[PDB]
Amino acid sequence: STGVELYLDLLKRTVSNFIYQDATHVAGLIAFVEEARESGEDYPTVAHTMIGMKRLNNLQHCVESALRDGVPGDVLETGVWRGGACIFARGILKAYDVRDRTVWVADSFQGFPKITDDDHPMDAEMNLHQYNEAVDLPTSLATVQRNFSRYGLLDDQVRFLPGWFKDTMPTAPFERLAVLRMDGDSYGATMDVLTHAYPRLSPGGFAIIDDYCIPACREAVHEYRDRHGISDEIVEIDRQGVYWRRSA
Amino acid sequence: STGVELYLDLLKRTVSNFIYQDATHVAGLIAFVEEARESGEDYPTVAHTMIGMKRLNNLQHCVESALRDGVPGDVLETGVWRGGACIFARGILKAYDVRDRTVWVADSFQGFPKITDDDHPMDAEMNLHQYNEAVDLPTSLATVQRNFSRYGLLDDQVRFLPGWFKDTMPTAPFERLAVLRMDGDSYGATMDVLTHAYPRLSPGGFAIIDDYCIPACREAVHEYRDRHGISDEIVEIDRQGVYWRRSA
Ligand SMILES: Nc1ncnc2c1ncn2[C@@H]1O[C@H](CSCC[C@H](N)C(=O)O)[C@@H](O)[C@H]1O
Ligand SMILES: Nc1ncnc2c1ncn2[C@@H]1O[C@H](CSCC[C@H](N)C(=O)O)[C@@H](O)[C@H]1O
Ligand SMILES: [Mg+2]
Ligand SMILES: [Mg+2]
Repeated sequence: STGVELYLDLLKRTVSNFIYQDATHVAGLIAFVEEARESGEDYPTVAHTMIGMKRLNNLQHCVESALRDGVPGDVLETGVWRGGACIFARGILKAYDVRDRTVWVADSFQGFPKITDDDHPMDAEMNLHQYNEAVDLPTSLATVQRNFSRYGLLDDQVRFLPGWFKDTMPTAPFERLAVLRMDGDSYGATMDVLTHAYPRLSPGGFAIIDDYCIPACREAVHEYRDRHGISDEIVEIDRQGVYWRRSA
Repeated sequence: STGVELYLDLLKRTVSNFIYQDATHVAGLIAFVEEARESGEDYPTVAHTMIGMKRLNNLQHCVESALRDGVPGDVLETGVWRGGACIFARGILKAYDVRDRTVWVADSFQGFPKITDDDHPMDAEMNLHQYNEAVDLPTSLATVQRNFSRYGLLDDQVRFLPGWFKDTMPTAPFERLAVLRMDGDSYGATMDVLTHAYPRLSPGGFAIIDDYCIPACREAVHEYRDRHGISDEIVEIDRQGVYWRRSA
């Protein structure tokens, strides 16, 4: 109805490529299937995000909620792949003409880390690194930037954090977050980012776990929530993502 | 950038698929080339229009001009292929929340006509029918409708005119046009539509010839303009399209 609604709606359909409905890579529990892209259950060969429409909608709800309710801070995604969700997020801010917040785009830009003997047992058991070729996960900072540019959204309110989260997170140059989107799939990535980034999540802000259904990740989420006495309700989004809103 | 500007801009980039940059069919004067899609010089394997960005921009200018300047009537495209330009056109109306105008989508829905002995010599010399398989031109009404749906724009303000223009135009159910977009490539298609549709083009409205560079088409345009004493300035868009604005 409003121009904002149309843009954002179109942007969602575009980053997920509902428009042209590109094939999926063959991997894990897996030709374009509408119910699969709606819920983010597939591995797109061309689309700029894999999170699907329910998680895009969630992301929109979180950012919009924040802006409306005056929650201060930036938006950060840890694990961006081709950048779609961050593109969308920069889109949301452009739509409401916000020039005081930034979208932080954090990634190895090389896919999943090789497993070390440091790594948590579960992260070792699933070796997400092996699925990198199969799902075209290694995606360079340059490629990601190009994609932003294609939507007309690459600019000084998009900043990049190339590197592993353990290295890039503790000392990253943002002061406060309104939305923290975790999409690392592993215990390590999730723990790395909750540990070093969650403290900067403004009260009122939102924490999103993209793959709560993965046990390694779920473990980290609870270990972290236990440790800090966090009891904010965990709300499901689709078949794998959840989020909570931080109270004081 | 207001929400409207973003939406329309994104829509243009989307129907022309600047976002994902699909391959071109190999034909005529012909891998994605940016300068070619900008000007509508290639034959997209996936994109929803082949007219490129300059002609989309032209289309936008014509529709916006009309709305602003109170020019009454609908929009009609004769020759829509996969529907992109009509999709965009329906988009424009949605963006400004217009519910009193319709987008008319006219086509064989089977590609170019087989050549008969009726046909104009030039249309016979060309036999545009032969390029149908090569450029995936035959596109069913159903397929086109699906595409509209994918942008969330298939609704009761989009009406279809399946058939050859000879048959569909003279008796088509629209009373007045604000924009008439002719994209048939041939003398026949152009003449068919100028003859039977142009008289309903409101004064102030716009007539767009997509293929003025094709001699058969150019012939029809002049023959028609001379016959009716039309001297409205012919303005070039890119390497092949032109348009004029109708005065009284
Ligand atoms: N320890 C770590 N540090 C930094 N980046 C990591 C990491 N572990 C995984 N990643 C990255 O996280 C991403 C996982 S997929 C992320 C999908 C994305 N949110 C979307 O919208 O489609 C990959 O880009 C991968 O390179
Ligand atoms: N005499 C005629 N009557 C009806 N349709 C015709 C016709 N001659 C050609 N066509 C149709 O006109 C189209 C030419 S291609 C048009 C491209 C389209 N405007 C875009 O935006 O990409 C083809 O789809 C073909 O099916
Ligand atoms: Mg994930
Ligand atoms: Mg043409």
